[PDB]
Amino acid sequence: MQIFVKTLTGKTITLEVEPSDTIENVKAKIQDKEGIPPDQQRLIFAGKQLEDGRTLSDYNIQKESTLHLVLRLRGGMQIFVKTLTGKTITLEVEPSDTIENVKAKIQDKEGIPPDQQRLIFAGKQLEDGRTLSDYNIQKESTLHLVLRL
Ligand SMILES: [Cl-]
Ligand SMILES: [Zn+2]
Ligand SMILES: [Zn+2]
Ligand SMILES: [Zn+2]
Ligand SMILES: [Zn+2]
Repeated sequence: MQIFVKTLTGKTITLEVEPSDTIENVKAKIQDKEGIPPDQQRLIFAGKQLEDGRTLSDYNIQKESTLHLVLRLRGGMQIFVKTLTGKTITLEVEPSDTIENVKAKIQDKEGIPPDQQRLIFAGKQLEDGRTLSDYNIQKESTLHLVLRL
């Protein structure tokens, strides 16, 4: 019995499996071939994220089925703030946070009063009271901090 895995490079690997092989077992096989650890794997079949403890047969995964591998990451929503002198601050934020909130977080880390902070995103200077969501600031976006002293 063989199934196919569409890997993270774009390629497709073949795995020799058995109907009762768990998803956990499949993740091990992938880690052997692609060298990515099971904790990092999310396996998608026919629109369904697959569960570690269940078997191929529980999911009716038949010969020649194609599993899609997706990278799995873990961490609170973060953004970066670059300084005049190239230090990068990492911040834990939420989509609803206002720029006011973000300035309070900068004061927390670096001790700069909010009223001395100017924050820029995609060349655009941000206004407090508007949220990160309004500006389309996503996880791992980068803000630039400028100071009115
Ligand atoms: Cl086997
Ligand atoms: Zn066996
Ligand atoms: Zn917040
Ligand atoms: Zn302000
Ligand atoms: Zn990322």
